[PDB]
Amino acid sequence: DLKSLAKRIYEAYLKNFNMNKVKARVILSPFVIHDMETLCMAEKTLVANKEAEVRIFHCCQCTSVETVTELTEFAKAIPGFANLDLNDQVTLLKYGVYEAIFAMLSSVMNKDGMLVAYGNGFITREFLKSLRKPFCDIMEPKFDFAMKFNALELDDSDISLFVAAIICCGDRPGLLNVGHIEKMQEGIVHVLRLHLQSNHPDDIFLFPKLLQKMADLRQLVTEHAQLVQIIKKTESDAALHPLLQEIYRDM
Amino acid sequence: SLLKKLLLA
Ligand SMILES: CCOCCc1cc(C(=O)O)c2c(C(CC)CC)nn(-c3ccc(F)cc3)c2n1
Repeated sequence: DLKSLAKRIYEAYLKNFNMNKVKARVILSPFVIHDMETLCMAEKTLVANKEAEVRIFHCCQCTSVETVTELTEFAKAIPGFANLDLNDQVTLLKYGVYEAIFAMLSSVMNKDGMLVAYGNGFITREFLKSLRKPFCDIMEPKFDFAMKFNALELDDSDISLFVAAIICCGDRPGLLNVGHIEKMQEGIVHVLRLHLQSNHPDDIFLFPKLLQKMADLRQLVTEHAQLVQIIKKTESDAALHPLLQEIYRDM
Repeated sequence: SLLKKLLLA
């Protein structure tokens, strides 16, 4: 039922994600990692051999695995997601999680850097660029997306519905019940429209802005998968997590 | 698949 959809999705978002925008802004207002020296100091405390870029790569992909698991439980709480055939549930998650990951990642980013290690570290934007290629080519487009996404000044209530709409996308390749998933998205999107009307009355054009952000994220992920394959084939020590290689396979 | 394993929790 759509009368409680917005609250239900927001509650599921607060329930399932270890980090959100309210929690992140409080912290951002944390050990600062800005060079090889502070990276090693941070790793001495927050990590239980390999090249510095491969170590960050592993900490990054381990974070994504955790976010994928949180997103999986979040989707389970979206009304109607569990009723879909299990193969449709896998497809929606497969193509949706990284659009959602980079959307939510904006919440822990500012112009100078981003929070890492469950809010305990803050790595600078310049240090990531100072790394060697191709590892220094990864985070730049995400910071750029996050900068324009953060300018919309969404809160966690807006973001929860946005992520739900990302997951329940009837456009994904290989979906079985397209017509029903499309109806699920229509309801989520309609609830999002109504919520943006009440929560952001100063911007009566915020909803088309968010529609474009969904398209921008699909392009950001497709280009990102290209880098995942560059690393999988040409970086020996940069082993891929089984869950992530499952997600990126044939996508 | 692991994604199936996550969804059958
Ligand atoms: C907040 C933690 O997540 C950040 C966001 C993030 C996500 C991913 C991801 O596709 O899952 C990722 C990767 C993949 C390969 C391209 C691993 C599968 N590599 N990097 C990455 C590595 C080294 C850097 F110096 C910077 C970023 C990444 N970063």
